[PDB]
Amino acid sequence: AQQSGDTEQALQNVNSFISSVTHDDSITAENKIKYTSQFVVNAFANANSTG
Amino acid sequence: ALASFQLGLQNTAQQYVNSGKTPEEFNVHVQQQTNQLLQEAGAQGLNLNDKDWQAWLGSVEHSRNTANASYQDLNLKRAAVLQEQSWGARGNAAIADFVT
Amino acid sequence: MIWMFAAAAAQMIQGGLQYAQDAKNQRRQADQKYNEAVRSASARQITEINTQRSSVEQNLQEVGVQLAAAEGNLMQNAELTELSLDSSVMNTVDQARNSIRELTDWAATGSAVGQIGTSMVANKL
Amino acid sequence: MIWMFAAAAAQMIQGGLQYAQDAKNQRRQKADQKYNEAVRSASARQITEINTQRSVEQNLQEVG
Amino acid sequence: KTAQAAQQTASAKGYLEGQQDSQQGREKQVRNFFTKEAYEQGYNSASVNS
Repeated sequence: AQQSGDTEQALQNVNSFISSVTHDDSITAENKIKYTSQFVVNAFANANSTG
Repeated sequence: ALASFQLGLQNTAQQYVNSGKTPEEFNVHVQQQTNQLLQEAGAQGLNLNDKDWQAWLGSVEHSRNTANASYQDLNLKRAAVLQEQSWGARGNAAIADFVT
Repeated sequence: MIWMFAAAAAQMIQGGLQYAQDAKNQRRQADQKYNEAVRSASARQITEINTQRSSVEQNLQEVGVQLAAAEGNLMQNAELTELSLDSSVMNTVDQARNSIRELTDWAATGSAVGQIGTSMVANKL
Repeated sequence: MIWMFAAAAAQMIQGGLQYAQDAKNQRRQKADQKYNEAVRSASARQITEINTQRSVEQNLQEVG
Repeated sequence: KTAQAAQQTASAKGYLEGQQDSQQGREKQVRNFFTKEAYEQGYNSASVNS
């Protein structure tokens, strides 16, 4: 998304996965925390600019 | 299935850009691909409008918006590249004729 | 202890005896000329025989292949952007981008999206 | 700092082991092996069959 | 089962199609329109010059 210069779409994409993970009922709380933490940490490693 | 579709659309975007297909052929392909997934989702669950399926639809929407956005910018870059190359080619012949 | 190496010793006895038998077998031999031809011929036949003999579980493979393709695509595209300071393309393109986008504080946008992140679809309907 | 080279050392461990293990194999053995390599020339011959057999872009090539 | 599934899939399709009519959806169409006019003339210029 950001390769085209549109950060808002990237934020929407991140939120879509975060909210999809949050509302699932087939996994336990610790797995919900683990997946969210891993995805959030991995997201920072791919930013290509200070903005 | 959702993960495969998400990557498939993005991968097909550049393949269509490289062949110079018109936007209509991309839009019809996008609609046809979305229809199959939507129909398949009718058996893999009730699709009852609860929180999880609402989130699923929300992700599906952006999965299309992102590719629709990228398709324009790819062609925008390609047109400028081709214009620069054509302008260089036009300038070579002027020097050729001047020397001749 | 001395009695916990008995199994190892018993198994190692057999190694020495074989090592001695090979020496005698080779010393009792010009039959090597006949012996070599057998292997020289059998190798070709063996090689010829070998030459003659020569849901979810699908979506996962499709996902893997498409992911590899997407990574490859993002590569070979990042390279052109790397040259932005020199090309003047991605400058002529940035001009058009800015001209079309005019029809900021980044931190403000993130908070605005986050404040309603996990209820967008619920609010829309 | 010692801890910067941990990954490099871990990758370099593997090279030493198989360098010694390959040498041990040769001491434990030969004519039959040579024959197979010669037969491999057939694959080169088989690959030799294919080998033996061997609107702006158009304007740009013509211009060149 | 099929009767209920059909209504749900139709509603999903309708939501997907109607989402692009509200605000923040129309302005996206304006951006697409101008972008189309941008490279469509560079292509013509390149074709003529070549």
